[PDB]
Order: sequence, then structure tokens, then C-alpha cells
Amino acid sequence: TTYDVFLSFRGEDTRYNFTDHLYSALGRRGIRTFRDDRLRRGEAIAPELLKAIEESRSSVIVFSENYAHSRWCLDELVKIMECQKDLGHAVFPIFYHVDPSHVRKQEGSFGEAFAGYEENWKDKIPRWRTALTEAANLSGWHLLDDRYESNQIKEITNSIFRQLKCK
Amino acid sequence: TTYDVFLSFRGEDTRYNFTDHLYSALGRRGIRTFRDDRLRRGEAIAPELLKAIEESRSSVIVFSENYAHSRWCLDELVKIMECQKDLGHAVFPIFYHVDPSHVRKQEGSFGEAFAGYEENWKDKIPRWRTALTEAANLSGWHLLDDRYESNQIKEITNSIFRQLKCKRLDV
Repeated sequence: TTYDVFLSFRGEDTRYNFTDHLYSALGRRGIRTFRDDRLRRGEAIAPELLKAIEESRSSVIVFSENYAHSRWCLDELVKIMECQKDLGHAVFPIFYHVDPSHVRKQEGSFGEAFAGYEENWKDKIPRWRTALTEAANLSGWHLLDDRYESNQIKEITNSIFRQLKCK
Repeated sequence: TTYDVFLSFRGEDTRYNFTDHLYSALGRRGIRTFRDDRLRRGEAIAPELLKAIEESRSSVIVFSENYAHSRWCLDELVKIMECQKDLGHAVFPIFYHVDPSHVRKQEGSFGEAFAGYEENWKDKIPRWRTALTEAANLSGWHLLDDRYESNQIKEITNSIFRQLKCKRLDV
């Protein structure tokens, strides 16, 4: 493998702030992290991203309000969960100012997302919901905005350090 | 002195996110920083805070959208600038997603703040306006969004480290 962690996130929500601080915190701890910063286009997710997932020991998912509003994010998650079943791929979900149960049940913003998918992407929805529901039933961290964010990140990155580095 | 840096910020804007990440970054560089996290009440600014500024080698000001909407922030800033004239207090302003000239000239959100001060705090406005205007003419960093924030922070704290270490070595 190439990376200790693959960072899956919604750029529109958290690219330049939370996920960047998280990315940087991971590196300071010697946790090699892939955080996509390339310009990308096309309807289908980039092969380079699917490969990076496969070459990562684990993924960190930054679930944010509009994460499911991105098809690339969802496809990402389907791939990540495949690696979870088939490889030894560890998965650490972060619920960033979103109710974990909304992700599990696709309610709230996540529900609005899938509503938009009904007419043109109906066949991919099943694998998407399943991957979404599976990831969200894993033990992760529910983060609120009422707390010091660097302490939230330190807690997250220490727990990942313990699981990936201490062996 | 007791601290290398006194962190002045508007809690409501940046307490739990940016200023916190800044705070933590400063600590990592061995920059002893005072960042107020106590419960405080009462109309007048806490004496512990004014003392803290006097016992700090410098202040970092996180100017944010609603900074001037807090009299405590403004009274804070006046003290900071006074220590700057009378003591050897260094001052590093960060313009966090706000236009430096809005601060300097009290336009935009900063102008709106002062409108509200007109009726009950008219007499304090002059030294407040002076402290904002002076502080904003110190060389600092204007931070926009759409930029990687941890890098913005690394850049700021690297510069502050070099400047505080050079100040100390020249003395």
C-alpha cells in the first residue's frame, strides 16, 4: 500500500477548512494521507482516485451537509466499502455537524440528495444507500460546532494513530 | 512577561475554529500563548485580561466580521495598542475574511458596529476608532477563503516565530 489514510470529503463543504486542518494534523503524526487537490471533470469518477483508495490502509470519511449531493463522493464510498469487505481496509467516519442518523437513514440534506437522484441515476442509488448506511453504522466521531475544533481533531487523529501505528 | 502572544479575537466569529487552530499551531512552535477560555460577565472588561496583555511580549489580533461589535474586543485592542506605544509590545494583525480597509476606516460590518455605539458609548468611540485604524496599518496578513487554511496558519505562525525569536535575540 501507498497511504495510511484516504481522505474522502465534500470539497464544497470542507476542503479549505476542516478537512485541511485534519489532513495536516494527520501528517504531523506520520500518518501518510491522500487528499485529492486536482482539477477533475467528466461524469465518471477518476480511476486515479479508485486506485488511491485501494493503495490506502484506511479511509477517513468527512460526512458533511452536502456530501451525498456529490456523485463522485458516493462512488468513492462504494469503493471504500468494497475494500472494507474484501481487503483489510479500515474505515473511520466523521459526522461533521450532521446527525449520524441522517446519514444512516438518508434523511435531512442526505434525503434531499437522493431525491434529486431519482430520475437520472436510479440504478446506482441502491449501491449508494447501502455504502452510505454501512459506513454510518461504523464507530466514528460525531462533531458539533460547540466545541474546540483542534481538540476534536487531536482526538480523531490520536485514535487513528493508535489503530494504524501502534503494532 | 508571562506569555509570548496574547490572542485577541471575537469569540462568536472564530473561537471554536480558526483562532483555535491558530492557537494550537502557535503552541506547537513553542510560542506561549494566552487564549481566553474563561466564563466572564459584567459590563467592564476583566482586569485579568488587561494584565495578561501587559504580561505578553506581543498580541495577535484576529480581526473578523463582528470584532468591533464587542466592546470587550475594542477595549482589549486599546490596551494592546497602548502597550505598543508605552511598552515594547509587538502587534500582529490578521484580517480574517474581512477587508483590512474596512477595519482601518470602520466601513462595512465595522461601520455598522459603531452606529450602535453612537447613543450609549459615544465618548469611547474616538479611542476605539484610533485603535482600529492604528492596528490595521501594522503589517499583517489578509486571509481569504478559497485558500487552504492550515497553510495560511503555518505561514502566519512561522513568521511570528521568526519575528519573536529575532526580537528576543537582539535584546
